[PDB]
Amino acid sequence: NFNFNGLTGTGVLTESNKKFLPFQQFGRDIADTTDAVRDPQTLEILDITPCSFGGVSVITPGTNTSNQVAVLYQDVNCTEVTGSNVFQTRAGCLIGAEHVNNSYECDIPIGAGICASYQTSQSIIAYTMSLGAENSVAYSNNSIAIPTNFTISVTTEILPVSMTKTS
Amino acid sequence: GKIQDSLSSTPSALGKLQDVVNQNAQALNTLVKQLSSNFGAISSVLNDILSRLDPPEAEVQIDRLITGRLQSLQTYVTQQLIRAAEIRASANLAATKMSECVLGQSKRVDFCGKGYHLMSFPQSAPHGVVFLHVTYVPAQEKNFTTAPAICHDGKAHFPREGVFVSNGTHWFVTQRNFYEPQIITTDNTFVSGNCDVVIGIVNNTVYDP
Amino acid sequence: VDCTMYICGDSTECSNLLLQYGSFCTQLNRALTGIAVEQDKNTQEVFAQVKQIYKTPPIKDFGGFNFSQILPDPSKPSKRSPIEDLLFNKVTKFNGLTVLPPLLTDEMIAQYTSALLAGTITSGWTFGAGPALQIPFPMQMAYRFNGIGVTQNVLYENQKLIANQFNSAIGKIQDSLSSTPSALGKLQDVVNQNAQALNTLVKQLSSNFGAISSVLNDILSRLDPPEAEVQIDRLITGRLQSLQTYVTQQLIRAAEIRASANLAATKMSECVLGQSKRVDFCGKGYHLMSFPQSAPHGVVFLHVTYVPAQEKNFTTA
Ligand SMILES: *[C@@H]1O[C@H](CO)[C@@H](O[C@@H]2O[C@H](CO)[C@@H](O[C@@H]3O[C@H](CO)[C@@H](O)[C@H](O)[C@@H]3O)[C@H](O)[C@H]2NC(C)=O)[C@H](O)[C@H]1NC(C)=O
Ligand SMILES: *[C@@H]1O[C@H](CO)[C@@H](O[C@@H]2O[C@H](CO)[C@@H](O)[C@H](O)[C@H]2NC(C)=O)[C@H](O)[C@H]1NC(C)=O
Ligand SMILES: *[C@@H]1O[C@H](CO)[C@@H](O[C@@H]2O[C@H](CO)[C@@H](O)[C@H](O)[C@H]2NC(C)=O)[C@H](O)[C@H]1NC(C)=O
Ligand SMILES: *[C@@H]1O[C@H](CO)[C@@H](O[C@@H]2O[C@H](CO)[C@@H](O)[C@H](O)[C@H]2NC(C)=O)[C@H](O)[C@H]1NC(C)=O
Ligand SMILES: *[C@@H]1O[C@H](CO)[C@@H](O[C@@H]2O[C@H](CO)[C@@H](O)[C@H](O)[C@H]2NC(C)=O)[C@H](O)[C@H]1NC(C)=O
Ligand SMILES: *[C@@H]1O[C@H](CO)[C@@H](O[C@@H]2O[C@H](CO)[C@@H](O)[C@H](O)[C@H]2NC(C)=O)[C@H](O)[C@H]1NC(C)=O
Ligand SMILES: *[C@@H]1O[C@H](CO)[C@@H](O)[C@H](O)[C@H]1NC(C)=O
Ligand SMILES: *[C@@H]1O[C@H](CO)[C@@H](O)[C@H](O)[C@H]1NC(C)=O
Ligand SMILES: *[C@@H]1O[C@H](CO)[C@@H](O)[C@H](O)[C@H]1NC(C)=O
Repeated sequence: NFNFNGLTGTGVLTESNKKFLPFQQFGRDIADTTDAVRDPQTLEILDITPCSFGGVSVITPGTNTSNQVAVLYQDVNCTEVTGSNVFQTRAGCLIGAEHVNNSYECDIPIGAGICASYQTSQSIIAYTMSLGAENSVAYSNNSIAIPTNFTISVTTEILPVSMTKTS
Repeated sequence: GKIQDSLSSTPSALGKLQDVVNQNAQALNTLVKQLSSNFGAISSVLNDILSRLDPPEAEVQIDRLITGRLQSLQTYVTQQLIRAAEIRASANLAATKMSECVLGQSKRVDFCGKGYHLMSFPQSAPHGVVFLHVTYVPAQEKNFTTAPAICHDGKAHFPREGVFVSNGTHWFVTQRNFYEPQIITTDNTFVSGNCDVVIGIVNNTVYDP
Repeated sequence: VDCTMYICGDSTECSNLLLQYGSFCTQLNRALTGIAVEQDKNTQEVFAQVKQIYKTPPIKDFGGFNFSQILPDPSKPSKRSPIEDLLFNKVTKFNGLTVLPPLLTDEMIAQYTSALLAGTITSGWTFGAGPALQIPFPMQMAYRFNGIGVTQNVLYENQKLIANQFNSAIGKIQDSLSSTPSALGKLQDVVNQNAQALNTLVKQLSSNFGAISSVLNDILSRLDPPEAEVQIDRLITGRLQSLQTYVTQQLIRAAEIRASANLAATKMSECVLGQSKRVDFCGKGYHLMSFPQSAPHGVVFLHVTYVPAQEKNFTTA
C-alpha cells in the first residue's frame, strides 16, 4: 500500500524502462491513475504494476463420479497464489490438477487453448486442445472419391420461441 | 427411435430451451430478492419506516426505496427487452427452418444439419420448438479414376449428368453424389471443342445404344 | 467488472454499503459472465465447422490456382497466411476490471481456417455431407460451374484464364488491404467500441456525481463518518449507474455481435463449405468459391465470383 508525496495506490513497484524530464515526478494512465513514480530520494523511475486480481474458477467433475476438484486463479502467477500440484496456465494459476503434453477434445475450458477433463486411477488433467482428429486425405488431380451407399442421420435441434408473459 | 432414447436418458440435450425458462425465472427471482433491499435506507419495510420515523423523514427514506426499486424494475425491463430481441431472433430462425426444411426443401448449406436434406418434422415444446431434421450422409468414399471429359473423333465429350469415371478398362458416367455408372454413350454427353481443349482429357469410346 | 474493486478498492465502509445493495451488483457480474461465454460460442460457430482437420497436400496440384496467399505459412510462430498477416498487422487493473483470454485463440482459429480452406479447395460441397471427398481442382470447378448454370466446357476453354484471373484478384486484395488499412474498418470498429466502453467506466469512476469528494479515503478523513456514509452512498449509486450503463451497452452489443457472428457462420457454410444460390449473398456475380481468414475478434472472407466481360446484342425468340 504505497504513498508517494501524497499519491496513493496498491501494487508492485519495480524498475521502469520509462524516461522523464528532471522536472516530472509521476506517470499517468487513463483518468490520471498513477502508473509510475520516481522515488523522492532515489533517482530511479519505478513502474507500478497493479496488485494481482481475478476470479476463482473451480474445475468440478461430475459429482456423480468423484469429489476431485482443482482451482484456477485468473490473471495471476503461481508465485503469488499455492500447493503441491501447481502448474501455470495462460488463463491463470492452476492448483490441484496435473498437466499433459498431448492434445485432446475439450470438456472443461480453462482458456487460451488450454482445456481440462478427467482420465485414468482417475485425476484432473489439463490438456492442449486438439480441435478434432486430423483427416489425412490423399490428393491427386486425376482421381476422384465417389461414395457407394448412404445412411440417415437425424439432427435434433432446439430453438427458443417465447418467454413468460410477465408484467 | 435413437433420438427418443437419447432425449430420455440425456435431458441436457434439450438445454437450449431449458435455459430460456431458467433465464426468465431468474429475472423474476432477481426482482423479488432486490425488493427486500434497503438500498442504503434506514428500513426496507414500508410499515416500519412509517412507524419508525417522523413522517417527513420517512418520506425521504421512501424516496430512497422508490428509486432503488424503480432501478431494479428498469434493469428487469431492459433485460427482458434485450432478451426479447434474442428470443425473437430465435423464433424467426425457427420459423425459417420450418418453412425451409418442413414445408419445402431448402438448398441452404448445412442449414438444418450436416448431410443432404431429405425431410423434417416439428415438435411442440414448452416455450420453444424442436425439430428432427433428417439428412443423408454417404456410407463409403471409394477411389475411382476420373477425367473432365473423354474424346472421340477428336472432339471433347462432357457429361450432361454427373461425372466421368473409370474402373481401368472402360469409362462410365455416375451421379455427382453416388457411384452408379452408366457406360458413356453419345446420348448423354455434350460435345464442344477439340479434344486438346480439356486439360486431363482421356481418349476413349463413346457408345451408340 | 467487480463493484468491490471498482467502487471501494476493497475498503470496508463502502463495502458494507455495497453488501446492502446486494444482488443489485452481482446481477451485473452475471450479465458480463454470460456475454463472455457467448463470445466463445460465437468464435466456435463461425470457425469450428470442420469435424476433422483437413490439410493441403505437400504438392499443390490445383490446376494453376494459387491458394498460397490464403493458406497458412509453416515457417512462422503463428501459422498465419500472408493475407492473415495483413489482417492482424492492420487491425488492433485495480478498478474491478478482469479480462479473460478466449478459449479459441488465433493459432487454433488458424488451424480451423486451414481445415476450412483445405476443405473448399480439395472437397468443396462434399464437405457438407459426411467425410469430405477428394476432387481434382479442375473437377471441383466443373461442379462449381454446373452449379451456376454454366456448362463445365466453359471453364476448360477458359481454364488458363480462370486461373490467371483468380490469382490476380487475390493478389490485388492483398495490395489493397496493405495500402488501405481502413478497408478492415468493420472489425476495427468492434475493438474500438469495447475499448471505449471500458474507458468510459474508468473515467466516470473519478466523477463525484455531485458528491463532496470522489476519493474514498478523502471522504472518510474529511467528513465525520455518518456524513461520509451519505456521500459514499451517492458515489455508490453513481458508480452502479455507470456499471449498469456499461452492462446494458455490452448486452445490446452482444446481440449485435452475435447477429454478425451468425451471419458470418452462415456465409462460411453457404459460400465456403457449399455453393449457395442466394442472390448477391457473398457479393455481386455468380458464386464460384470462397476462402475464410482469421482476424482479431472477427472473420474475413474472400468471396470469389464471376462477372460477364461483354454484353453483346443478338436476335431472340
Ligand atoms: C538523499 O540522501 C541519500 C542518502 O541516504 C542520498 O544517497 C546518497 O547519494 C550519494 C551521491 O550519489 C552517494 O554517494 C556515492 O554513491 C555512489 C553510489 O551509491 C557510490 O558509488 C559512491 O562511493 C558514493 O558513496 C551515497 O552512497 C548515497 N547514499 C545512499 C544510502 O544511497 C541521495 O542522493 C539523496 N537524494 C537526493 C535527491 O538528494
Ligand atoms: C482413397 O483416398 C483416401 C483419401 O482420404 C485415402 O486415405 C488416405 O490415403 C493415403 C494414401 O492412399 C494413406 O496414406 C492415408 O493413411 C489415408 N488416410 C486416411 C485418413 O484414410 C485412401 O487410402 C484411398 N483408398 C485407396 C484404396 O487408395
Ligand atoms: C494430374 O494429371 C496429370 C495428367 O493430366 C498427370 O501428369 C502426368 O501423369 C502421368 C501419369 O500419371 C505421368 O507419367 C507424368 O509424369 C505426369 N506429368 C507431369 C508433368 O506430372 C499428373 O501426374 C497428375 N497429378 C497427380 C498429382 O496425380
Ligand atoms: C470395367 O467395367 C466394364 C463394364 O463395361 C467391364 O467390362 C465387362 O467385363 C465383364 C466381366 O468382367 C463382361 O461380362 C462384360 O461383357 C464386359 N463389358 C464390356 C462392355 O466389355 C470391365 O471388365 C471392367 N474393368 C475392370 C478392370 O474391372
Ligand atoms: C504462387 O505462389 C508462389 C509461392 O511459392 C509464388 O512464388 C513467389 O510468390 C511470392 C509471393 O506470392 C513472390 O514474392 C515471389 O516473387 C514468388 N516467386 C519466387 C519466390 O520465386 C508464385 O509467384 C505464385 N504464382 C502466381 C501468383 O501466379
Ligand atoms: C477474356 O477475358 C480475359 C481477361 O479479361 C482475356 O485474357 C487476357 O488476354 C489478353 C490478350 O490481350 C492478355 O494480354 C491477358 O494476359 C489475358 N488476361 C488473363 C487474366 O488471362 C481474354 O482475352 C478474353 N477472351 C476473349 C475471347 O475476349
Ligand atoms: C507469470 O506467468 C507468465 C505467463 O504469461 C510468464 O510470462 C511470467 O514469466 C510469469 N512470471 C513469473 C514471475 O513467474
Ligand atoms: C512434456 O514436455 C516437457 C518439456 O519438454 C518435458 O519436460 C516432459 O517430460 C514432457 N512430458 C511428457 C509426459 O512427455
Ligand atoms: C487423343 O486425341 C487427340 C486429338 O486432339 C490427340 O492430340 C492425342 O494425341 C490423342 N492421345 C492419344 C494417347 O492417342
